[PDB]
Amino acid sequence: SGFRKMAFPSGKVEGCMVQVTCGTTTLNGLWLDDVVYCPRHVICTSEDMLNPNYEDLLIRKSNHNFLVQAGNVQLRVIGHSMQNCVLKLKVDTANPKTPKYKFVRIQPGQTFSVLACYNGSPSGVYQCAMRPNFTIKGSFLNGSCGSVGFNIDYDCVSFCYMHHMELPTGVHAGTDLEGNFYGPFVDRQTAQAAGTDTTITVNVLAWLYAAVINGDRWFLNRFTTTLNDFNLVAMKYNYEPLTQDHVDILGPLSAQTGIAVLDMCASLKELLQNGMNGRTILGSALLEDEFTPFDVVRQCSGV
Amino acid sequence: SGFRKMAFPSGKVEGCMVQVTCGTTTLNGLWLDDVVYCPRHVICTSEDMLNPNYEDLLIRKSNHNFLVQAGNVQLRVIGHSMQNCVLKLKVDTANPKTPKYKFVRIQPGQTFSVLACYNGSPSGVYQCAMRPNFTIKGSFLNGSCGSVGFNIDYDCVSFCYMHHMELPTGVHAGTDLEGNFYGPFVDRQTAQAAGTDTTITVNVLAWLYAAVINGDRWFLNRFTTTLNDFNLVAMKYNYEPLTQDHVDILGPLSAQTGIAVLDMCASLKELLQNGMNGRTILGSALLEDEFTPFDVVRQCS
Ligand SMILES: Cc1ccccc1COc1cc(Cl)cc(-c2cc(-c3c[nH]c(=O)[nH]c3=O)cn(-c3cccnc3)c2=O)c1
Ligand SMILES: Cc1ccccc1COc1cc(Cl)cc(-c2cc(-c3c[nH]c(=O)[nH]c3=O)cn(-c3cccnc3)c2=O)c1
Repeated sequence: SGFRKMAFPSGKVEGCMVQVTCGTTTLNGLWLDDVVYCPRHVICTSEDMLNPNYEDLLIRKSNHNFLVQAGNVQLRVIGHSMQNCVLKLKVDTANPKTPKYKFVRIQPGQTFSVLACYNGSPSGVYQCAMRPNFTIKGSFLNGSCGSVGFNIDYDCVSFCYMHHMELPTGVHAGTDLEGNFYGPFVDRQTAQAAGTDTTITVNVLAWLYAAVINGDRWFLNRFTTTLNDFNLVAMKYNYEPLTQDHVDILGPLSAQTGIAVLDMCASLKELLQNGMNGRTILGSALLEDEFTPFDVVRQCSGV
Repeated sequence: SGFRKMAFPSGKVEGCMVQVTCGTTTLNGLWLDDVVYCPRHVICTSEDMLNPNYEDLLIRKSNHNFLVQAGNVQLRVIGHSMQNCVLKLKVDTANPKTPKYKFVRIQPGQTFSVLACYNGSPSGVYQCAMRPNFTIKGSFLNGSCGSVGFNIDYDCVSFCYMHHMELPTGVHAGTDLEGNFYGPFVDRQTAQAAGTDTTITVNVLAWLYAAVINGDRWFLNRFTTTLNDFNLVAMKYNYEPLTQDHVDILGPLSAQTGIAVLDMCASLKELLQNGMNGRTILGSALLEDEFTPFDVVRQCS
């Protein structure tokens, strides 16, 4: 029993974190085989930041402009190139701790684990969702750039996020590991705002199932609804639309539970229209939207 | 900026997790140097749970009755002893991944990370606190016994919790790594009510300081309070008493923010009285009590 915001075990990623310094800029790199990946803004000075020409900034640098430290040892940089917003530094020695891995780009509403790092050294791990507005509500300080987010499947690390910047509102923006930004953001110090965020409906449903699985079921009711009817309510409360795909995804949770997805939508509809106020769910006074259906299955099944 | 329930990176502990089986009973062990630590109730059958005599059950076992599996490898048990409610299995190979470590017994209100495991393999990691009633509010299923809680201030792992059992209320009980239970509990399937679960007041204060550090002050007010008057009020909400030790401990956060500890106590008294009125603090609609003063300074600056 119990339900907590749970991160993947981070051991396989901790072995890949290094420090990357170019001039006076220092941040984290991800060392896999003989390449270190990090944000391309490492090659910026404070003033470059305001309007960088990354082509020209990198044309001016050579391999010896980059210091890469794996804890105590120095990795000799023997090559460099940019892929989109990520710098790739070829080093002279392959990481003996490289895990089975692949680079994957996630959709908004998917969750992942963040290994927050400073000076190449892991300092904490926590669980995040890619918001519908493509930001993530992380916990990052200066020096955290290059920290990565990931999921684990069996024995394969799927890297999905690299940290690049904090927006003025205090939320965070980054890329996949091929350097493609999530969201309409640019790696430049210039005014930019995320769109208005929404609530990840399918994840709220998942968490309500987690509540039922844990014996918390005061919010169930005799009613059902239609996808079409529910989405009228959802749109009005800034909830993401619920799709037939979402219904299917929730299948195994409805099985594991005995509550049909459109039945649970009827409970969520009432929670939106009337609140809960008096009561809590799974120890929360808010409707939690950073657990996916699979998150719930894996935590409640012991995967 | 931002503020999350952050756990320590679990790699150093993952490399210590093994599976221990005795008869039909299987759980996790912690493999440090040439010893595997696990809950002694691994030697119980379903029929032994109501009134186990562990000394009698253990004397009937030989080393080869304990099957220890590290990944794909079977570790050979060459000896065994019982220390309080933990079993120590000596094995013939020391763990090459053993981190720098120590055992520490923690106090109520302290936080730690949990690496939840099944069959010696990690499921996930999350952050917990030792409740005032000496339970923890974990996320644990059958087979999770032997999972451990830890901190890693610097590069040394401090093991502070081993998971033993789930109470009928759905909260969890276990031991330090010397096998002494936290709280009055016993590794036996008998009734054992946990005390009232009160709120960790000093942690709630640290967390309000976290909110100020991160730029939010809406909940402060113009009042102060005596410590005595604060405690008289707060205990009516089942908040733990705040001691002068807690007040001293909050000194550093008080200094960074410019908010006297008893002025933040006044704000807390008013939050209990008023609730949030539709607002949130650090993304929560409830007052959060599983961040310590030490956690806040670690995460915020
Ligand atoms: C987006 C926006 C809009 C208006 C005004 C300002 C902005 C912000 O604009 C940028 C652009 C870029 Cl390209 C990078 C950054 C950035 C750099 C650094 C950094 C620099 N120098 C080091 O040596 N190490 C480092 O980590 C760190 N953080 C950071 C800080 C805290 C949490 N999370 C991340 C950055 O956000 C910021
Ligand atoms: C305390 C109390 C009071 C009144 C009624 C019941 C109770 C509970 O009484 C005990 C006593 C003991 Cl000594 C152990 C357990 C227990 C065993 C097992 C277990 C067994 N058999 C395996 O093969 N592997 C295993 O992990 C697993 N869980 C467990 C289950 C879920 C989460 N967390 C832990 C136990 O709580 C239970």
